[PDB]
Amino acid sequence: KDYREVEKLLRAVADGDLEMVRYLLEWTSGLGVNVTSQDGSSPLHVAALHGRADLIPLLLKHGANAGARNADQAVPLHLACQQGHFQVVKCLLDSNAKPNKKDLSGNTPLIYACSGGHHELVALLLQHGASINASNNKGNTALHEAVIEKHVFVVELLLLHGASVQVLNKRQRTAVDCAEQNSKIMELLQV
Amino acid sequence: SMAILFAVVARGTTILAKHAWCGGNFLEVTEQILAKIPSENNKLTYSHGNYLFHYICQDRIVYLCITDDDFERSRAFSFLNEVKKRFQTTYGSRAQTALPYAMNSEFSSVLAAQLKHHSENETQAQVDELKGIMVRNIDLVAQRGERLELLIDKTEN
Repeated sequence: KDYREVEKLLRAVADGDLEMVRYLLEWTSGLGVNVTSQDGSSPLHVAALHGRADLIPLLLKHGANAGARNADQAVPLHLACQQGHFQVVKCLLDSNAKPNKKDLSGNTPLIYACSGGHHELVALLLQHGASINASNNKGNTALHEAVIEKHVFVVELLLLHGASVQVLNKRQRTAVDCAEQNSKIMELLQV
Repeated sequence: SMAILFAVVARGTTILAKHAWCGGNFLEVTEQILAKIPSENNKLTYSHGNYLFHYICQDRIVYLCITDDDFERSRAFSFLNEVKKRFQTTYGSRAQTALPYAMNSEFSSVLAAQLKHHSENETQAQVDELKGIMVRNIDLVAQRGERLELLIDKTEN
């Protein structure tokens, strides 16, 4: 029930404060690189969420767990993807964070990046092995979501990398029958 | 409850201006902090109880503040860089030879306005400031020789 120390640490992580993190964890009170706020937020989550790429190698160096699940069963990759943090995503993928993990809404890192319009993350993730056609609990794919949210550049990139256009989400729609009639997006979904 | 409790500008152990918004042994603590600061340019944070003490020393002038331990260092250092910029612009080299509290009737209200402003709720400049500002513990001595704690009363002023 006393999370006050944990909160000190995560506020420092969140502010990108490496010397504070170092003091609080005593590098080179029961705190550790993998403790959790009440949420399940570990430092690695927080760092990812706030895009603190300079912290990540260090946390990982001291044993942070990149597959740690918060209360949404989200891993830190999800958050960095939700927020569009390139270097964080890169750093984690390069430290072997797994790209195909689903949280309770069935979403993936790729799907969050696409949903959020973060095109600069799509190729990177595909390279590290994200399944381009995985779907969330609504049966939407990265491509469904990019289309719904109208992120043209994302749509472009997913089609270029061969994303299926025949997946039916749970209301029997496909990427195509989610676009505008006469959208530039629609044009793209034909070629 | 503004999370920045106190601020001063000093040279050496000589305070030139100060401002607190509530009651506490700020000067007792502050005077023992000043006496530990090397006069060469440097920046540091001390962690003490539930508070943090932060300063910047530059061109011999110390820009210092005390805050609750849940106010982000970035926000603190930005407060200080802002106070400093004003101090430097307004007083220039005068601060090198100023006597005690010489700036206090003019500047404590600037300190007050900034403390308020910065205490009421982003950029990357501000978080990269923090690079290599160590966090340390500090040995502070009370009247009867025991460990001195910062003891304030938020009820006040």
